[PDB]
Amino acid sequence: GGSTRNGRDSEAKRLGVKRFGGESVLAGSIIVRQRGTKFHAGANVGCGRDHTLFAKADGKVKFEVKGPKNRKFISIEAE
Amino acid sequence: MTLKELYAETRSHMQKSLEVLEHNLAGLRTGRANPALLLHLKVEYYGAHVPLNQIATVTAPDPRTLVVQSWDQNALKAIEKAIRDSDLGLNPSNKGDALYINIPPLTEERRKDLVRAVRQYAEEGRVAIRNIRREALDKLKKLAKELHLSEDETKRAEAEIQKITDEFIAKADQLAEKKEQEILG
RNA sequence: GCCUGGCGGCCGUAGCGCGGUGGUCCCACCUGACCCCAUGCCGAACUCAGAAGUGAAACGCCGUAGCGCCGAUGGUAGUGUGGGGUCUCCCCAUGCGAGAGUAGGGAACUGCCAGGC
RNA sequence: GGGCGUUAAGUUGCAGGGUAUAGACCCGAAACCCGGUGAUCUAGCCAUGGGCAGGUUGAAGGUUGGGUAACACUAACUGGAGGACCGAACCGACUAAUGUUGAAAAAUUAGCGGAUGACUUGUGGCUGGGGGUGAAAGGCCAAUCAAACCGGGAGAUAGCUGGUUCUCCCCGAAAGCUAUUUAGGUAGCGCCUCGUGAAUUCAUCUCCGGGGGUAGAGCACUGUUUCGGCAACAACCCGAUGCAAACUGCGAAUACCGGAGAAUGUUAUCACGGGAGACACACGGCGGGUGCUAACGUCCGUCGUGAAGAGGGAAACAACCCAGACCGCCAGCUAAGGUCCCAAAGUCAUGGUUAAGUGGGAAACGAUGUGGGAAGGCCCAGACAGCCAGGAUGUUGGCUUAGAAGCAGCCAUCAUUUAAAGAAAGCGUAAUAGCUCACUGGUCGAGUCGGCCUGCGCGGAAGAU
RNA sequence: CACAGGUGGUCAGGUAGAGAAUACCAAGGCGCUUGAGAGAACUCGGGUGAAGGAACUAGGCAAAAUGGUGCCGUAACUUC
RNA sequence: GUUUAUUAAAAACACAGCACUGUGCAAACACGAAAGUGGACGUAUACGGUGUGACGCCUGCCCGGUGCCGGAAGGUUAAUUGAUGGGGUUAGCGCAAGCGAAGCUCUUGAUCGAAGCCCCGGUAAACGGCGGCCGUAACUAUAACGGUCCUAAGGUAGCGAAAUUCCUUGUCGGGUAAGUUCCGACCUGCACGAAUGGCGUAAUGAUGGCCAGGCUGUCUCCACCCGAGACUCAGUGAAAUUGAACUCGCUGUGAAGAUGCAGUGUACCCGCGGCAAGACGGAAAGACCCCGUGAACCUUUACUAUAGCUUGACACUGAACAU
RNA sequence: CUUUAAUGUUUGAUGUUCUAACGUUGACCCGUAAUCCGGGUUGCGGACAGUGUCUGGUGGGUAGUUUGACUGGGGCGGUCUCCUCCUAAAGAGUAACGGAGGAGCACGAAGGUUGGCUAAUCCUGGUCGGACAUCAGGAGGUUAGUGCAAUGGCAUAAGCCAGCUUGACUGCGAGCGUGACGGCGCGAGCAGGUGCGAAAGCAGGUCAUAGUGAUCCGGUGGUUCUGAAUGGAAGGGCCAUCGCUCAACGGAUAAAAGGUACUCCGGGGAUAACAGGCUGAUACCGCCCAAGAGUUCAUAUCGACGGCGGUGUUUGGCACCUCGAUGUCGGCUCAUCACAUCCUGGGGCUGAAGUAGGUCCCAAGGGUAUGGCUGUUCGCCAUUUAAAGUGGUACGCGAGCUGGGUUUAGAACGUCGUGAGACAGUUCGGUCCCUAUCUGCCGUGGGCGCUGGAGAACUGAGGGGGGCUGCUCCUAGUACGAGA
Ligand SMILES: CN[C@@H]1[C@@H](O)[C@@H](O[C@@H]2[C@@H](O)[C@H](O[C@H]3O[C@H](CN)CC[C@H]3N)[C@@H](N)C[C@H]2N)OC[C@]1(C)O
Ligand SMILES: [Mg+2]
Ligand SMILES: [Mg+2]
Ligand SMILES: [Mg+2]
Ligand SMILES: [Mg+2]
Ligand SMILES: [Mg+2]
Ligand SMILES: [Mg+2]
Ligand SMILES: [Mg+2]
Ligand SMILES: [Mg+2]
Ligand SMILES: [Mg+2]
Ligand SMILES: [Mg+2]
Ligand SMILES: [Mg+2]
Ligand SMILES: [Mg+2]
Ligand SMILES: [Mg+2]
Ligand SMILES: [Mg+2]
Ligand SMILES: [Mg+2]
Ligand SMILES: [Mg+2]
Ligand SMILES: [Mg+2]
Ligand SMILES: [Mg+2]
Ligand SMILES: [Mg+2]
Ligand SMILES: [Mg+2]
Ligand SMILES: [Mg+2]
Ligand SMILES: [Mg+2]
Ligand SMILES: [Mg+2]
Ligand SMILES: [Mg+2]
Ligand SMILES: [Mg+2]
Ligand SMILES: [Mg+2]
Ligand SMILES: [Mg+2]
Ligand SMILES: [Mg+2]
Ligand SMILES: [Mg+2]
Ligand SMILES: [Mg+2]
Ligand SMILES: [Mg+2]
Ligand SMILES: [Mg+2]
Ligand SMILES: [Mg+2]
Ligand SMILES: [Mg+2]
Ligand SMILES: [Mg+2]
Ligand SMILES: [Mg+2]
Ligand SMILES: [Mg+2]
Ligand SMILES: [Mg+2]
Ligand SMILES: [Mg+2]
Ligand SMILES: [Mg+2]
Ligand SMILES: [Mg+2]
Ligand SMILES: [Mg+2]
Ligand SMILES: [Mg+2]
Ligand SMILES: [Mg+2]
Ligand SMILES: [Mg+2]
Repeated sequence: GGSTRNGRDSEAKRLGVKRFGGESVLAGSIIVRQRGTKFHAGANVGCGRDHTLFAKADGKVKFEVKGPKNRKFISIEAE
Repeated sequence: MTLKELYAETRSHMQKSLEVLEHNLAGLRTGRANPALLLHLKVEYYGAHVPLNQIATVTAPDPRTLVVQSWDQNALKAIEKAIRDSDLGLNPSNKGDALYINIPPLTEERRKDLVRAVRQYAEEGRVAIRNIRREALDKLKKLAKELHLSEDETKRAEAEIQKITDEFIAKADQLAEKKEQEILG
């Protein structure tokens, strides 16, 4: 009694693990409530309201680490 | 104020009432084979009336003789001067560190007054205990109605209540029965 | 090749502490301040015009292991597939194999330009 | 720019799959509505006739006498009332038995109630169905009543139940998700079938590229927890030890996502469209919530099986082990499991254990059972057991206690004499006494004592044909 | 149903009796449309029981008992 | 007396008596769409309705809620009347913009408007209600007594462990050898209480409970006996049920209680009379339980309607006069 | 004419009088040797009453209906939508009536942008300042803070301050994420115009993830879209937007509470009750350690704190078998098994003098009470007894008996409900069916077989029946005992 309830779906993860077809703008990661869990960088960026790693122009997902104090950092180079 | 708390409450109140029972019982002269008889006997000493026990020792060597041992001699004297002053009509004997109080076979009249006292007290007790339930129950009705307890929860509570009551009644029953045997022995 | 400044690389064996050391080259601090511009007070910081002064501080170096940090070999836990014994647990075959800890490492290493010797 | 479109071959018959409206596969309600038929049963009432053997009680009124001023009042006799009394007929129905496929769809038998009355009965009439009638039970209204019966609306409706008829061939599920006055129904999605299209598409293995915070571990963080260190008892902090689903400065296996490649796989794959059924799952393995790490329990994840799978195995056993049945064969080999007989195959070989019918049910704990492996201690300055001797003094230690003298209890537990001798190990006394014990000397003449690592047994172990 | 049920009115003999109760008979009408044996447990309907007497049982259920006329006599209570 | 024809005869209904209330006659009411009819050829000592239920002693407190009775001054309010303002259109005025009468129209609702409701007073033999908390006396325990919270009022007389009492076999007394029943009490009345009457009460009762005497096969504890079946014979001649029967015990197994599976034990074949332990025996698609966007009656301040009752407007429907 | 009165007149309110409608269930006449009906006369009442259309109130008298679901049977209690975490086995996702919490909003700034700033806490030192007000230094390092849950994030700070503002803009949208769907979310960039800044740029609301309602039906503003002969207009469309704790939150109606024991129908053992089963926490029984009491003395007898089992036997849990019916408790009747033995039989220990006991072990042959009270079983009591055992057997036993309890229909009380009705409260009353085919028992025959057929008499493999016990005397008033 008076103990239940729960949220819902809300994925928030990687939808483009490593290099991908990465169209004009997929996601490669929608882990909202973040900035450092997946820092914006390289050709890719955006990171809209819901901290969703936008990912600009086409290419390939990178997944970095560059930058003082760890810091994930993602970007999308080309082939 | 919870079901459990109330539970502890009923048990408590009944414990107090039961204790009053023992108070009345021991305050009586069975076949007078009981040492508790003179326990509450507060005697004058140092300006105050100290309850005999905190001044002497009352033991029943045999069913026909009660003894009051007092570490203090002066207290022993004043103790005897207190074992009487009542319907007890006990005559303390001065010999050593204690008092020898022969329990004369009890008259049939005093036997009357005594057994009856045991019954009147017994029922009195029951009454209290029963009423205690009555109250506890009401409190339960207001509880289940207030906290919204499933018919099963509330009834269950009732069961617990009755249980407590029944036990105590049993306690008052025994005390009354044993005390009686003493008076009839 | 020495030293320094700016910009980055890489982000702890690159950090912290402790001691030595460098200077009117470069940095500092510093002089002054109506003025540009500045203080919810203050030329403290920002900002400007610049002596004298000095490396104190800050900083840049050198040594130093007390505190971080890195870290095996081996052994342990766990585990994918197969199999076996059992009350919840574990064993064997076989790949994978931490963590913690031990040995030890360790007082960064770099590229571009500029300025002095 | 983005959406919808752009030589998209249509269309009309015939056969068929589907759907809609209809009874729509078939059989079935309880009911609802309309129009009639019924008071020859029963319930009231109306009109008119009939009936109650016998026996009893004795009211009111009356007459005479008493009495009264007169009335009250009184006593005899007379009289003959009454939902009055007893009790046949008659009416009823309180009890029991028997009957219960009866003699009988309510009776028979032995008892029972009323019996001049709110009585009982024959005859005919009047009340009609949501209506009647009812000394009120929801009772009676034709063996029917919380709305009679007959015919019709009418094949009411039935997300429910049952059942659904010839043969062979190919494929072959689901018991899930999400919605639902939804929960045993439904609808889109999922899974099946069939057709039409499409690319190394899809799968497994190899390598390459990724993020990860589970197992595990750890204790900086959030809590929890000990033990020590600086706190007129403890926070903080220092170090040493643990704990966590909602702890993480560490971190697997692993799955998953993507790239490339070999082989293999009667396109396995993707899309569109016709046809479905299904949306109770069950067991077992592993990861788990709950529940008692209870249940042939319940709820998720995931795999296998059954469901929808026979055969062999486990005695017998949908799920578990093996293994997927096109058919015929009096052939051969194997899986699982087996090889003394029932009963197909070794009374097989080698070394060892076990002795309880363990095998072929069960724990904590208990015991010179017993097989193996390493290791220690004491000992011919005689070990180990038994046997002979000893075990004293201060002191009855102090306290306590009625007493406590080795032996209720508390404290102390030394010293002296020695070959040895506890302020004493148990029994015992009221307390002493007394007995045995430690330990010591001699005897005895070669090993003895317990632990450790492991294997097999024993007890503990009581149930109903 | 060739069914132990239901069905109104009329008549009213003799003995005993209060009697249309009941018992035996008159007139009158009948033996009930399967019979014969046997003489079990047990069911059914009954008769009788030593001693005891409600011990039965939910309960005296059911049985047993009581029974008539005249006279004697009859309590609490009472609306007499 | 009456009643569940066919499990309930009662403590139920009914009744004489009581009380309330409606009813002025063309009565109230009831049947009927209506005409009309019963009430009643009655007329308030009469008739209807409701509740109580001889008789005796009685019948307290509450009108806050609901209903009913009386008042309606004021507040609100139906149909109705339609003042008033807004709009469509268009003659004309105007390159035009826009303006716009009249008429026809769509809309607006002033104003008028009864009962009802609010409101005001009453009504309990109307429906219906009638309390909590704390303190105190010279044994103690107890509390007439005081105080405190709140009611529409706080249950009076009487009665109480009762057809009401859960705890419960309350405690006490009587009966008994022993009494969860019974009788008499106490009062702590879970949760009596005064006409949905309280307490009594002679007589009555196929009424509930308790006790006794008598009586007995009711029983201890059955035994005998007379008759009807049962049994044998002769004639006629059913029934339910029924997948197929070659229709054993046990122990296990198993859709979880086996004649049929496994293991085992046992057992020549078939009748007749008896018994009922099993065939989850026979009989009725469980009446309990739950489900169905099932059913039927029933209640009511569930909803939406409606007969009836009652309001006012206009109509049938007219003439005057006062204010 | 305006503000007021008078007379004319009109008309509205109340109120009186009148007759001529309308009524008359007064009287009389005729129809007519009528009680209806009609016409007439007279009296009464009289525009009232009454009826029609409309209309406000009242209206369980009646009528059609509603009155949810999940639910470890139903009910009760709770829940129903959205957000956060764990359950979630390191991608997404995943259940319970699992464990914990929040939301139904707040903001014209708490939005934007530019520029600047950085905490918490402690120590030390300071008027009042003290535990903690403000000030100075040091340590410290984000442990603060973030509008509100939880999570994650945040120093380039979202955290904090100020200046200027309206990007909380309009039209669109490469491409993705997520859903059955309806939808929902992210979005660089393009066009138009804005704001901040020198500028590079940033701004399509807030750190983000909750702060929610489809459709229909209408309301309002805009628009040459439409406009039924045509011109208009009404209305419809289109765009903007408003209205529902429709919260049972995919929202059946605008509108809905209940009772049934008077009940009924279709279904379910998909689902409770009984008894079987699985289980065995609980229950009963046994064992482990032994602090304690037992004078002393742990284990004669007993045992704390805690440990482990066994049984199927209680209280339960599950819902596997029966809901096209498996009759419930108690009694009666007749049993049958178990042994955790009550009696009797044999023993060990004793805190066993004896006689009597206490406790453990063995043992299932046989035996193991009548009444009172209640329906009871149980239980309490009276009196017996060698003893009055415990339990399995569908809590053995209804196709064997009863029918007292207990669940139909009657009725009543207390009680609750406006009420119908209701109660695991009470009270008085309340139809108990079956001829046995199969098994199995119990008895009794008919066959055939046992190797020629008989009449007999035995043997005895097996099987069953029966197995109780008191008291008195003698031993011996002895052993024993101080005596008793
Ligand atoms: C509990 N028993 C009580 C007893 O204690 C006594 O109680 C009264 C109580 O009834 C009074 O109460 C009275 O006054 C109240 C306003 N003050 C309103 C109620 C009214 N009865 C009290 N004022 C005084 C008590 N001693 O008298 C009545 C009684 C019933 O016997
Ligand atoms: Mg008769
Ligand atoms: Mg009679
Ligand atoms: Mg007739
Ligand atoms: Mg039709
Ligand atoms: Mg049909
Ligand atoms: Mg772990
Ligand atoms: Mg995973
Ligand atoms: Mg479903
Ligand atoms: Mg399902
Ligand atoms: Mg499942
Ligand atoms: Mg299961
Ligand atoms: Mg063989
Ligand atoms: Mg064995
Ligand atoms: Mg005949
Ligand atoms: Mg015949
Ligand atoms: Mg006799
Ligand atoms: Mg009788
Ligand atoms: Mg009847
Ligand atoms: Mg009857
Ligand atoms: Mg009455
Ligand atoms: Mg009465
Ligand atoms: Mg009254
Ligand atoms: Mg009484
Ligand atoms: Mg008796
Ligand atoms: Mg015959
Ligand atoms: Mg024959
Ligand atoms: Mg069996
Ligand atoms: Mg029979
Ligand atoms: Mg049957
Ligand atoms: Mg059924
Ligand atoms: Mg209705
Ligand atoms: Mg309908
Ligand atoms: Mg439901
Ligand atoms: Mg996950
Ligand atoms: Mg926010
Ligand atoms: Mg919903
Ligand atoms: Mg049914
Ligand atoms: Mg089931
Ligand atoms: Mg059960
Ligand atoms: Mg069963
Ligand atoms: Mg034994
Ligand atoms: Mg008896
Ligand atoms: Mg008994
Ligand atoms: Mg029967
Ligand atoms: Mg009964």
